[PDB]
Amino acid sequence: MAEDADMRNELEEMQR
Amino acid sequence: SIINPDWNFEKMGIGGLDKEFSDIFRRAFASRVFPPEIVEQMGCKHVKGILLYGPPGCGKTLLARQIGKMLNAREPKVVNGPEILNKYVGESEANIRKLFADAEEEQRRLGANSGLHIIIFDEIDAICKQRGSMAGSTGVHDTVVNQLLSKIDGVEQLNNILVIGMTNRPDLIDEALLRPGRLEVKMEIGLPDEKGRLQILHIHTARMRGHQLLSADVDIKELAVETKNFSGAELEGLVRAAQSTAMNRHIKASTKVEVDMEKAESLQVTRGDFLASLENDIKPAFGTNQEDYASYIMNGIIKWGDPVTRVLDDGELLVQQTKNSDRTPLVSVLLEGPPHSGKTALAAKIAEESNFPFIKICSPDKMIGFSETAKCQAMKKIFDDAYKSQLSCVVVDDIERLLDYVPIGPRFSNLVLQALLVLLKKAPPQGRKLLIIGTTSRKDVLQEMEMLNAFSTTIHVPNIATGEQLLEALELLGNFKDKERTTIAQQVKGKKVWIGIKKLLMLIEMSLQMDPEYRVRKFLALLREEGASP
Amino acid sequence: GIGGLDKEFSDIFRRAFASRVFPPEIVEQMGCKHVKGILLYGPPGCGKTLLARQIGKMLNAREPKVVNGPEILNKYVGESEANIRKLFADAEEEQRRLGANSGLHIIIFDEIDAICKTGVHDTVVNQLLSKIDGVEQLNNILVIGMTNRPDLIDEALLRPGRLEVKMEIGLPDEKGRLQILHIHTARMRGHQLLSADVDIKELAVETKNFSGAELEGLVRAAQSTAMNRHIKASTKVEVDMEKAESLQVTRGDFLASLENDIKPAFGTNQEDYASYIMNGIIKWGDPVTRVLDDGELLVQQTKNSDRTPLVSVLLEGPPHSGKTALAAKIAEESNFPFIKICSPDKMIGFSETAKCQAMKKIFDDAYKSQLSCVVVDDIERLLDYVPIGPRFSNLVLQALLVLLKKAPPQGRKLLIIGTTSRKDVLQEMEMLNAFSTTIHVPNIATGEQLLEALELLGNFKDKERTTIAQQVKGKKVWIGIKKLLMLIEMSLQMDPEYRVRKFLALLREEGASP
Ligand SMILES: Nc1ncnc2c1ncn2[C@@H]1O[C@H](COP(=O)(O)OP(=O)(O)OP(=O)(O)O)[C@@H](O)[C@H]1O
Ligand SMILES: Nc1ncnc2c1ncn2[C@@H]1O[C@H](COP(=O)(O)OP(=O)(O)OP(=O)(O)O)[C@@H](O)[C@H]1O
Ligand SMILES: Nc1ncnc2c1ncn2[C@@H]1O[C@H](COP(=O)(O)OP(=O)(O)OP(=O)(O)O)[C@@H](O)[C@H]1O
Repeated sequence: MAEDADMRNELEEMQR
Repeated sequence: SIINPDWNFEKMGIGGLDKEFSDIFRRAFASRVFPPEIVEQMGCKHVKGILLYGPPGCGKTLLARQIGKMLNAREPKVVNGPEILNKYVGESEANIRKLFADAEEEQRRLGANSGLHIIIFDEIDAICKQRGSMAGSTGVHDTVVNQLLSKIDGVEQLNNILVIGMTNRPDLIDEALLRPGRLEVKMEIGLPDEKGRLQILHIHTARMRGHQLLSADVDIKELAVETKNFSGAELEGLVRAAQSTAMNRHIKASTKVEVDMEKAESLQVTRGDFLASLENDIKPAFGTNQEDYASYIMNGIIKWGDPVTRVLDDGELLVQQTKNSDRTPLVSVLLEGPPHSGKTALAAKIAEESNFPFIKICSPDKMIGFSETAKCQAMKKIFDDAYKSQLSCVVVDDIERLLDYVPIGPRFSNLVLQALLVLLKKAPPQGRKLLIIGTTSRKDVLQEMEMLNAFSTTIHVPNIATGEQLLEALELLGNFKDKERTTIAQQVKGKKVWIGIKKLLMLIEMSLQMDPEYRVRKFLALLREEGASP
Repeated sequence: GIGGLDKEFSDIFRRAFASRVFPPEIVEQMGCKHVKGILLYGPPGCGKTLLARQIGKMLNAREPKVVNGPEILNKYVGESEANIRKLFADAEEEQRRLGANSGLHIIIFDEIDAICKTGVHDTVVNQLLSKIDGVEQLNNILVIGMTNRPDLIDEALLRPGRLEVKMEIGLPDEKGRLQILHIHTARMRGHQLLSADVDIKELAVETKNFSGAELEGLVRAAQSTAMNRHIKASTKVEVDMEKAESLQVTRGDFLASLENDIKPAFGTNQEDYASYIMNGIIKWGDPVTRVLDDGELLVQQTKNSDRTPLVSVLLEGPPHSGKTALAAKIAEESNFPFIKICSPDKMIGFSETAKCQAMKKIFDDAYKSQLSCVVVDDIERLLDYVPIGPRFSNLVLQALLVLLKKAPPQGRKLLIIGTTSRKDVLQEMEMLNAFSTTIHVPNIATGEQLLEALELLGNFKDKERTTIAQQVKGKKVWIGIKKLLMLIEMSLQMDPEYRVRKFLALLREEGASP
């Protein structure tokens, strides 16, 4: 079984 | 009143969607129109949702905006796609609740006798998708869906809101939202019919007729006849293209653009522009379902002998029997003959002469390099599609090429044979009729496999046998003069011949390449050398 | 307040509460453990919640705690896991204070699959698992969960000591549905707005596999069909207002709505049993009676024998003789609780493995009843066979040979009927010795039988029948009934003058001898 490929990511910003 | 006083059906310019609009009015607006006393007596609740869907360019947005215009109430709120997402946490729900805050306030202030509020969501699938089946990068989408579900139907009851949602892929929407109380009425918009295609064409041409800018030779009914499978958007595009073609004839560009302005005040649109546009500019996005009979019949049919008429009459009789019978919903027939006899063209003609709603032809030309499973899947799909219509006719040609037969060993594919043998005896659903026409060139091989008994009848397609038929065929084609015809007759009339029409055409074309003083001789040799056959 | 689950309630009591009676002292010396995890699965219905309330009632338990959906989920960090620990605070306090002599704790989870199955979900699952079974062990806590999709639950939750009891719950049925229908229809009945022609029992029987939102949905739809008669739209939104003085709901307004407006969500019980009998059965001779009598004799043996719980038969005959219908007729006359037909029509393009799985599943279903009957038709098509080579599939043949001599569980009966038209091939393959007995289905032999068949069909009148009898009566014939129907239909097409001649012409080409 071929291991799952790499993935991107999504980011969320927070305000102080 | 709740309805604009000047509103009427005719003013919204909608096309052939009579039934759908009537169903909407019945199932969505019946309750609000009756006096409060009786509706209170029943004590029934009111609808709050609608979900339009269908293929692109059918009128969903037009219908939604026309419904908005029809109703007299607050200006509808529009959510233009995924404009509600924000990077800061918790602000998407802020907007999704700001939308409904005003309606909540009004209902609180006035109670049951308050006005109505309408909210329109466009590209709903962008926002609302299954909570479980989603990206794990952020839980923002799930929180949004939960907020919407809570607001639309939560512990607090709100009953003066109507929400309209339009999409193109209804499957992706979450199941929890498409339940009674949120969106129970769900319509499907589809391609129009001939009457709808006439009404649509009428709605746009109106102004040109009003101002006398359309030539009298234009027949709208004919245009509606030709334009098959088109949609409203494509019809409007065709009209625009014809207009542009008509307009282009008063400008001299390509060095510097100018306009006449004195010969340009007598403009008119003829039927030629429509014909030109229908072949060059606009092609139907939905692939034409009509078969390309020109490809299969590339040189027409010529009556060189009785057998042609006999075969056509037999085909007509079979068509009549399958059309006017109830004890035998399924019928089959096989056409057999020597190679180069024209079986495919005759089968195509027989199929065309009938006027069945559904007609399709399955050929190996498309199945190049396919495995023995892909062919089975394709045949299954074709037959499944055929099953839907009330009357169906299907043609299977070149059977031996469909089984991958080779006389060495021999070899063939068993799975396809079994699938065909099962599909030749499966009756369609109740109250439907199907006809199957098969073509082949080797009857003994089929006899060996014991499938010749699966068919109901057989028809024989002979090839030219006597010199008189050859002379008649030459006369019909008219490729030689009287002197050459006499010269050829002087020899051929003595004996018999055995040749197929396709090979005859090839021989004629090969012969016509020589100089005039030799062509006839070149012909005779080709007939003598290749003509050695029973 | 539920029927048909008495044995299920008995099992529930036996499994968990049967061990609760003894005082703590005797169990302490025993050291025996107690159940704390129960899972219920089954389509939607009021039974599961009613059962939960029943368990809440019977035992001297605290006010049960029930969570309605994924309320634990929160936008902030750590709050989703924070709601869990509040649940067991009272349990921990009671365990630490009163020790063993502490009251039972009952927890009810509704739609647990929503919370149990990414940072929020995995952390919540870990917190719940640790609290249910962690370093500290509690012996006064019970957790109950209800689901409709058991396969979507996390496997770790099913490990012993986490979820112990597995329960399947049936769906609601006709009489409850009738009660719900009556409760809804009471309002219109009270005010005489409902027509007297409507029968609630008929609609309750008709609606099958529908929930309450759908059951309201059918009634609401009916209502609409009435009001639309008073509206006068399509030109304006102005209505009659004179027909408004009266309004009622006829039976049809319901019926239309259940066909053309509202569709069930769980499908429906589709059957096309007629598919195998499209022209009935007409007695044109003795052989039909003989075959039916033999079938009845075989049926009675299966039902009364103590030493032979399994019986097999084979139907033989030439093509177009009508065997598939004569087998289905016998199966219908059997009058057994379970009847099924295996046909190659439903398996097109399948490989050997798929066919083997399909047959195995049908036989597995058959085994679970008391007495069952199964019929397999077109054996040569099932194990595709071609005279060239010859070629066929060995896997299916071996599966059939194994299945034809495997007895069902003790005390159950099974009958098998096979149909084919190539006896010699099967005899060569050594399968004909597996079957217990055989029957023969012949064609039409004499002209008298053909004339009787024509008379029964009633397609030709006396004038033509006279000529047909003159021509055929003095000769033998060899034709199958299916082919006879095909020929009659084919000859009927032309004008009345040519019909007899066409029919007699075709008969000669299709004529033959055995
Ligand atoms: N039934 C119709 N009657 C009249 N005009 C129509 C009709 N259908 C389409 N048109 C014309 O085509 C245009 C396209 O229709 P519309 O914008 O409503 O499509 P849509 O289904 O909402 O589009 P999509 O699915 O591509 O987002 C309409 O603005 C109108 O110009
Ligand atoms: N009277 C006719 N009958 C049949 N075909 C004709 C006739 N007159 C001309 N043709 C043309 O002859 C050509 C040969 O027909 P076609 O290619 O279908 O033959 P075929 O017998 O199916 O060939 P093959 O042996 O290669 O499978 C077709 O283009 C058809 O248009
Ligand atoms: N007495 C009868 N016995 C059998 N079939 C009858 C009789 N009377 C009418 N029929 C009709 O004859 C048809 C029998 O065809 P059926 O498909 O059962 O035959 P089959 O022998 O299994 O065919 P095949 O060899 O083509 O698979 C059915 O329509 C059945 O209704």
